[PDB]
Amino acid sequence: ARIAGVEIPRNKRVDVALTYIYGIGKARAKEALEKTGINPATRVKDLTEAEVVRLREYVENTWKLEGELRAEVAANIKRLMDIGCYRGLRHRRGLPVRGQRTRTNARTRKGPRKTVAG
Amino acid sequence: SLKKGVFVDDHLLEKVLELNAKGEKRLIKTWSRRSTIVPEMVGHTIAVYNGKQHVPVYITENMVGHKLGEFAPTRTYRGHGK
Amino acid sequence: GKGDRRTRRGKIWRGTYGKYRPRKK
Amino acid sequence: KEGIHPKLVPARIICGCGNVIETYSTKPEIYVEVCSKCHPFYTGQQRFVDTEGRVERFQRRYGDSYRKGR
Amino acid sequence: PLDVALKRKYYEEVRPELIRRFGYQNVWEVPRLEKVVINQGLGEAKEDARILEKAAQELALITGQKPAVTRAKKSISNFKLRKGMPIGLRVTLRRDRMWIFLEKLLNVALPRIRDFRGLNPNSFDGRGNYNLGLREQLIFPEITYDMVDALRGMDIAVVTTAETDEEARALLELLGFPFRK
RNA sequence: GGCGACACACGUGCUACAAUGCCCACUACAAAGCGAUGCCACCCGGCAACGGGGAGCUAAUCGCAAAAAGGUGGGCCCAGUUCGGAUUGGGGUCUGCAACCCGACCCCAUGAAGCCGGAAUCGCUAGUAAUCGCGGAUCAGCCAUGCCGCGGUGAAUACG
RNA sequence: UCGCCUCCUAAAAGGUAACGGAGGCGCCCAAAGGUCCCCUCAGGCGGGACGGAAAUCCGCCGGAGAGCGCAAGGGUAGAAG
Ligand SMILES: [Mg+2]
Ligand SMILES: [Mg+2]
Ligand SMILES: [Mg+2]
Ligand SMILES: [Mg+2]
Ligand SMILES: [Mg+2]
Ligand SMILES: [Mg+2]
Ligand SMILES: [Mg+2]
Repeated sequence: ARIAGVEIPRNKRVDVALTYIYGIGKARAKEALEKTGINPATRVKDLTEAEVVRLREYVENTWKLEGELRAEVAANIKRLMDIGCYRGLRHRRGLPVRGQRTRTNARTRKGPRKTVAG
Repeated sequence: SLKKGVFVDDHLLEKVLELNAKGEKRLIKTWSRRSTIVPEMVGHTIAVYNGKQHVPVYITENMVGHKLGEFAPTRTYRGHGK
Repeated sequence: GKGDRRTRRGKIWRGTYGKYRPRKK
Repeated sequence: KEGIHPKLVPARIICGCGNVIETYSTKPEIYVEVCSKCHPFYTGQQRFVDTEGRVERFQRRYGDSYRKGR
Repeated sequence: PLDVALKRKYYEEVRPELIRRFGYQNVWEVPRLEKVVINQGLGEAKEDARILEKAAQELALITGQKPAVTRAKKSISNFKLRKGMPIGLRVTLRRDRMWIFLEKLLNVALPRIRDFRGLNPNSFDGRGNYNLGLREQLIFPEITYDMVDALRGMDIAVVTTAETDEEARALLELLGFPFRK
């Protein structure tokens, strides 16, 4: 069911199916279905349409999620555009933000190795 | 990350506040990021020390929890052969 | 998941406690 | 024209928040989650959040500790 | 003559409003929305027809009218394809069907678009016409999601008897064209 | 301010790629050591880190600690997946005069690479290898996945 | 180099030479043929998801600069396309 921006997860437990949304994770998941009052271990296969409506209405509202909060997150990094701080430059150069070790490692932001040789 | 303290340098503020009544001149230095962005005197320039010299940083809202020296990189890097 | 900060197992390995590992009872 | 195109039946279609008509198309009635002409998201404007600004809150969060005040 | 809510909404609301906004002196000087033509740039079907047919019936479902294949005018070795080769579908629809499509477009499809802050107000022709791009085609109520194979889109041209791109800016604004301010 | 720089190369390691596995709940079974300029039972607030109280203990008396792997129950059903946790946004806490460069945790949301490793290369012959947690030194705090110890379950094979 | 085609030399009819200046041909098409009926290009400026100097789409402007199986000339949309 097209809950937020997504619909994908069929026969696979609503507490888990919920996770498949940028903004839900695991904590907001069971938090949303206990506050909506729905059984977590259900089929996800389009069960009681009412439960699905209530779920959708609560989840999609309340807190920001999916493409909207991706925009906000990207905009929070755009904050350090202008004449920003040190943390912005780390987002500029493509290097790790939290001042860690970059002599080795840091491949998750630098990307795969390039090898200079000399 | 402080919560009940949330401090700024007393000496930075002394110089900053007694030069805040009805206006001033942007000629104001420091020697400590340690402080915090300080609201009021936003339209100001604080020459922060980066270990070598005093870099004129400018305040235009937008900044807060970022004290000073984040606006004063201490290294240079610039490039690695390329 | 000895390095995940959201498990009783990772909380053991890290040492610290929390929500995913309460200080007993 | 004759003997190729799909036909267009009368009107009925279900919205996730209320009602919708017209339909025609091919199907008698279909389901639509994100409703349209109703109200949500740029249809009367429902400001979900506001995206906090630092000039406001962070000057009153860091400034909540008014120990640095004056 | 069918009926169509948008069609009525044009006559008994949008129509007199234009005579007030612009002060046309004749019943024909008023902008009349006519001819909406859907086009799909189908390079994807550079060398495939079973990917083109699937795009045909898909289009036939949302407009209630079979599309016609367009063929390459010349030949561009820079990106394959020769003189022939079915590269692109296109269906023209005016009257009745144009309105039934335009309703489900504005009042179902367009809001079903991810985020979507509103149609571009600079996307106007200069002779009173409008065009708009679309990514996913699943945003149409007749598309069932679990029956697709590829996310192919379409270009949409809405032709109008207006002169300036202001009288059309107005005409569509009244019909329900969200313009992101 | 720097030793924490980063287009890169090597060493020693940690965590993994899952179902003899992962999550949650319940429920057992250690040893060796450390502590009243500290360890802090038990209550109270808090989702939690932690904060408010506050008893006992110069300590085979009180406290750090419930050991964990195990067992029982239940849930996932093999899918980059309830595997994996990197990276990043936000919100907090504690030490400290102060944690931007450069601290450790907590919580919400993201969830990357990896589906088992080329040429090569290491360790171990009995409580041994493997695997599991526990203490201590330094130490305000901590970048400890290290070092020095402690016990838990416990192989395989040696013709020559 | 030797035969055929196209343009120039060629002196406003035709024709006209040089071991003068430039290019082509030794095929191809059962549709690229017959007829009847329809339709009009190249470009330029806007508008348009992927899609860019060019793919298809809409809108104006655009008399022929397109096209006409291959050289070149003539011819040609009131068609030969
Ligand atoms: Mg060093
Ligand atoms: Mg991969
Ligand atoms: Mg696998
Ligand atoms: Mg031996
Ligand atoms: Mg002559
Ligand atoms: Mg003559
Ligand atoms: Mg001659």
